[PDB]
Amino acid sequence: TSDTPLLDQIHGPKDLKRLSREQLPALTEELRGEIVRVCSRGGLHLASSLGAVDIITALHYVLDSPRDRILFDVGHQAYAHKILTGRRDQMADIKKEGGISGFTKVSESEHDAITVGHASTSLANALGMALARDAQGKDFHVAAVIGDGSLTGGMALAALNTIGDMGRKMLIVLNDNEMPFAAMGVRYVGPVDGHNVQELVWLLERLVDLDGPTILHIVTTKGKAKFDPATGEYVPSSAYSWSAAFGEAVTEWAKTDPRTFVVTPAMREGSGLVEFSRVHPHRYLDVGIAEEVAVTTAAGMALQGMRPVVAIYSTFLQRAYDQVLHDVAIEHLNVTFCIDRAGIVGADGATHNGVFDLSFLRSIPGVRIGLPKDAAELRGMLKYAQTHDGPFAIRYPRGNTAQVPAGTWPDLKWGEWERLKGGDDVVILAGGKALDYALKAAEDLPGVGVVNARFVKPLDEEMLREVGGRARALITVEDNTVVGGFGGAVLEALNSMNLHPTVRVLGIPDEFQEHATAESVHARAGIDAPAIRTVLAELGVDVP
Amino acid sequence: TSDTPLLDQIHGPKDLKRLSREQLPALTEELRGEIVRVCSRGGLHLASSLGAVDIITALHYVLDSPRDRILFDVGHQAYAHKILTGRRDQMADIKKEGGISGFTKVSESEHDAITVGHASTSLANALGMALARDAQGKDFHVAAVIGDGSLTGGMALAALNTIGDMGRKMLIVLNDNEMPFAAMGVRYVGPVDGHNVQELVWLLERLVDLDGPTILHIVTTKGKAKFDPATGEYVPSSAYSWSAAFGEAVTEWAKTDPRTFVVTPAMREGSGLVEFSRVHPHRYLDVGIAEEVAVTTAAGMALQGMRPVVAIYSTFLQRAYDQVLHDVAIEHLNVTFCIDRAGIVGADGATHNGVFDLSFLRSIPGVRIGLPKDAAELRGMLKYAQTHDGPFAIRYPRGNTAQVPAGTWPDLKWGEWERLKGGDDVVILAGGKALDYALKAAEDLPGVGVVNARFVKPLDEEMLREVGGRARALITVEDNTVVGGFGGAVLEALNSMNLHPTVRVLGIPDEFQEHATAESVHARAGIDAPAIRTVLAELGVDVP
Ligand SMILES: CC(=O)c1sc(CCOP(=O)(O)OP(=O)(O)O)c(C)[n+]1Cc1cnc(C)nc1N
Ligand SMILES: CC(=O)c1sc(CCOP(=O)(O)OP(=O)(O)O)c(C)[n+]1Cc1cnc(C)nc1N
Ligand SMILES: [Mg+2]
Ligand SMILES: [Mg+2]
Ligand code: NA
Ligand code: NA
Repeated sequence: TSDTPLLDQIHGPKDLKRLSREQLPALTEELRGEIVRVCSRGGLHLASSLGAVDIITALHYVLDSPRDRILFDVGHQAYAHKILTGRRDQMADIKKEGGISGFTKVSESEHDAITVGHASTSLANALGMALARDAQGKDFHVAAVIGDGSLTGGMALAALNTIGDMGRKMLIVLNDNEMPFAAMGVRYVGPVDGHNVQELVWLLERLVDLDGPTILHIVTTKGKAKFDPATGEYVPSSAYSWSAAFGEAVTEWAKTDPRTFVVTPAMREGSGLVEFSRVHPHRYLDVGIAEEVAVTTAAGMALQGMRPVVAIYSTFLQRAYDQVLHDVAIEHLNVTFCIDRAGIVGADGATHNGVFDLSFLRSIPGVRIGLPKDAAELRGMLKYAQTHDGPFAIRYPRGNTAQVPAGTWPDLKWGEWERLKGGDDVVILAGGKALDYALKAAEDLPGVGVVNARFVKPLDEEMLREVGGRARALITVEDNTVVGGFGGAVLEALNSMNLHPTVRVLGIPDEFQEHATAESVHARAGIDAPAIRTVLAELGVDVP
Repeated sequence: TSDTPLLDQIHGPKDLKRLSREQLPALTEELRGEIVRVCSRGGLHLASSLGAVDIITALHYVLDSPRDRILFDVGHQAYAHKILTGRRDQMADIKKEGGISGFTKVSESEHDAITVGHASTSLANALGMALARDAQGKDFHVAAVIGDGSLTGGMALAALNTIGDMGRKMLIVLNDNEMPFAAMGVRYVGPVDGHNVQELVWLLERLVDLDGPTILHIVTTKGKAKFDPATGEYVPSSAYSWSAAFGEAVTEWAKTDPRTFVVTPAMREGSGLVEFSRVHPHRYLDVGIAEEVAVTTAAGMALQGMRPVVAIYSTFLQRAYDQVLHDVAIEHLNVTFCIDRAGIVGADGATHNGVFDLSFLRSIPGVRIGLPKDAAELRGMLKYAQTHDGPFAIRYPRGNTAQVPAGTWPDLKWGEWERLKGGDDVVILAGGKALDYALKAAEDLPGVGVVNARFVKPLDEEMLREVGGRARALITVEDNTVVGGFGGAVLEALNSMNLHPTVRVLGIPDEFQEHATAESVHARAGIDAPAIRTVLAELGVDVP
């Protein structure tokens, strides 16, 4: 009577092994149907997880998780893994607050061998587990599932070199859905049909106990209102994403400046560069999932007179920290960073929240940092960055902004804030996403000033000296960690001016933020409009 | 009458081309002699530069620098490059303050195509220059010299993938001195004799104008008081490097704790692990020049119950920022970081000064940060780190400390500072290298307290509340940038306690520090003993 008679009896991998191999194809058909029925919601990596159903079924049929360790790279392809490991009932609330993560998470289950979200980490983790295993006299199996895209990552390729050097027992499954390792010293098997679960089982049985590292190359298939040219995605009629504002802006700019060259690390759609790549094909570069290569290639362009734009998510820019510091900042090169997904991104959780860029970028000499309040101010920053010396970073959140007409290119002096609401008793300093909350919080409140602190590096020391000298209390708000971010920048400046007003630093706490909506995270962090109103009341302002 | 009749007439590459090819072997003999005579000083990469004399001679004989761009990876092997490009007279003062850099530097000469010091950047820079070249209608040559070691770096391997993808004109010389690229899509030539300058010229002439990227694989030879078991180097009889203190410490510790596993990214000697690798061969790992792999492999060990120790220089830890954040900190893993070369390192200049770790580590949740004042306190921190949950970082400078007897393992509570000199009027907060200056500065001065702020994360909030509440002024000193470091941490804590004393944040300015002794840099930065005395006088303390 049920659509999934086999899955209904499978509560874990030890129930899976009770089936016959001839029943595994029928199980893979149930798993694809289950993934579609429950995970056809918005913003779910449906195609990748569907493509990996057969390899995950065969791995759990052959190996003995949780004693055997199965590692997924990125982790977006492991919905069938979660379904087969006692989390079938939780798939309906995946990525929701209080539910299971969209990626594998060590805290979530003994079956999740690594916490992942960033790509290319599985191989180095697997090597560490294999080395620890041999240092403990144990012989459990270590297996890693890495896609063709993740394999291009630098830390995946380097780890391959070391894995072939140590010669320890481990299995690497290359999940290749885009339709050689002799110098590494690694056993190579394949390519084989990545959707033949019975054939996959046969192979894994006869590979998983061999000596030394092995790569099993499998081939799988990817996925077995108003239009937006930037992201190539249809959006609400009223919507206008920051990614789309950037895409339109840089597409316009490049029409008049042939020095502009846009580099992305395999995120053309997310960063909003679909239209750009078609209008300016001689000025668009995709370096794969290698943020390190994106920034240093841009530096090489800047050395030869170009004005490169690195489009990159805040969380991924973390991968290129040293390239920003060493390859860009030391010679003060003309690299512009347009940083999408700044701040809390929400449902993707701790591995993707970009709440650190105002901290690690700020400590790099010469790197200017700006936060636009709307699309016009984004274009002003982009125009300034593309026409002045040295590196500039422009960070904006995931979300929408007001659409601006073409040809809007204001002139702004970099480093100048702007007062948005009069008032000198309590003054709130906030830029970007935090500024939305601040204006909302102090909307009616007289004497509560609001300043668009749209530049984090440098600060507007003139306005901060004037405001800090006469304000009773200051409130800094940032979609960033409170440690070493915009709040710390204000305190460093005030102290060096020997100004000592009361200051309340509002931001993300020194704690990783689990998956949940950004509105929920900002409410619990204390930066949304009601929480700012609470701080205003603790400071003695009459709040309703 | 002169030892170098040929070199005496060579003031630049256009004079080199006037020679006959039969004179090039004699020139390479002059260049080796010149490098030995002038660069046989202390701490110079003599062997690497000697090994690359023939390839550098042939490249400059064939190419037309500065219009042609020759890129060196790391840059330690390019002494003959500097000699052939008008800097022969400056080799006597190389790495000295006011002299030329030990590596290539764009600011130094039009012949230095990239500023380097960290490894594996040449390939991505070369790709950017080649892309910029083609985007400008120009046809100059782009050539990169990368060693076998640098080629194992992740960003070198990933860049190789993209270089083979773009198919642009460029030459990569693999300088292989440690005695395959079909999937990349790159032309492969070699291996050839890397010391046959005439044969090298012949090849470069017939390769440098071909289409697409080419790899020229050459084979070269590496280098054509009391003993210290840690670094394997003889040192002054009274000396005792921090690297040697760490090596002895972890060698002792691992004898009693089999969970301890030491990972280094190809810096066994510098980190002081020569003896360790011989006493504990089943607990020592070398991952090549891949800091990214070192940290994530350690995370994989920590997931399997081990207590890994990542030994790594502060400047190189910058390469593993995201791996510390994403792979270690998110699940609060038991990874201990022993961070050598913390602070200003001196003669190696801007590419090596480790003055950022107290800033980028501090913004990562759960990462504890300690600064030992001597070897006993280092062992106390190492013992604490290896027996408590979560990640810990321990940073120490290049330099010497007092030698401690074996079996010294004090118990310290992590997060507790210690008052070293009484006094409550002005209190100086300083740890590690900065604490040496502070104790020196306030040695005789009564009422000037000195606190060993040996923990940056967390701060000793109890002592800081007491001291900040009653002190007239505070002075924070750190061998770190003043932006977001220990000074900012103190200000963030004081502000959240609503304590507003006068504070002077002393540290490295928000500017890269050129090559010079650490004593000179600290004097100009304002953290040495006389500069602290100057700050004490500006605060009203009677100073001699
Ligand atoms: C989920 C996410 O954020 C993904 S999934 C993905 C492509 C992976 O390709 P692969 O072949 O490995 O798998 P496939 O798409 O299923 O075929 C990227 C670039 N990203 C973004 C990204 C960017 N950069 C880094 C360091 N990590 C991630 N996860
Ligand atoms: C100079 C310096 O700091 C060197 S030279 C070197 C070995 C390079 O091997 P290669 O084969 O490329 O050249 P060779 O030794 O001459 O044979 C290392 C690891 N380091 C330290 C180091 C560590 N990590 C990084 C990112 N960069 C550097 N420069
Ligand atoms: Mg793929
Ligand atoms: Mg070498
Ligand atoms: Na610029
Ligand atoms: Na620990």
